[PDB]
Amino acid sequence: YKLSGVEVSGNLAGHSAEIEQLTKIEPGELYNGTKVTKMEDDIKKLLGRYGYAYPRVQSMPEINDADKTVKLRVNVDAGNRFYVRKIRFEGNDTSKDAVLRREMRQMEGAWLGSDLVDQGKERLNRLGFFETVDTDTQRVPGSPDQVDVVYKVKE
Repeated sequence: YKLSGVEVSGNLAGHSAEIEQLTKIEPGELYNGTKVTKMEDDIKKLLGRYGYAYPRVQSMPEINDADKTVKLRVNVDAGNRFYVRKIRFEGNDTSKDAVLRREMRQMEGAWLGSDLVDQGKERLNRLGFFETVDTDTQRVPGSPDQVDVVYKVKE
């Protein structure tokens, strides 16, 4: 099966132009399910950079029996945009909060940027103080548009 095209629809939160480029297909490209999954993940990652922490993406192939071609229908729902209430470090028993906090690129009170959160993780990992560093972007009970960013570390 060949790909005839990719049609994106839904709530793209103003990022249609970038998303269209992420779903660009080459002339004569064949349908491949794992390429579809990668594309969906690329879209979710992009939306995360802008504070859409829980986007939904669903793809649906439309098969053309006569031409043996597939048209890919991609539905995107960016969902809610979240800002950060607190950045929390859990597991730092020896390393003082201030040492971890100066490595942060995400600001408290600002829109979530999943890339900023990831940069903080990489910076903490680079220090060599921790065996493991994981991040959890958690919803805040009672506050619909807030997340906490929790860095879970093991010393």
